[PDB]
Amino acid sequence: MKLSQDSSQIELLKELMDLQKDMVVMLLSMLEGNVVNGTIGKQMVDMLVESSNNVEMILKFFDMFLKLKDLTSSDTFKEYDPDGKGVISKRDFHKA
Repeated sequence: MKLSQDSSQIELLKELMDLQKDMVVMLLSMLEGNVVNGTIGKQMVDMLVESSNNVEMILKFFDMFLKLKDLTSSDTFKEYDPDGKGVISKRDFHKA
């Protein structure tokens, strides 16, 4: 949330997202031999419910940024300003 409010930190944001992807694939590699009532699943749901707030924030972030690829270039925004490379007055974008 902090690195997205201002520019000149897109490299830091990209490296942080890469680290997050590596962390999630690491903690996902812990379940490739899972059982319906294994201990690793209990430990993982425990560490999830102990930090429900932060994972909820990142889930809201991902949902907000995934509901944008389709909300824009599907109905009206693609034909709002058909000039060339993307130009928007940032006021029609708000109402869109």
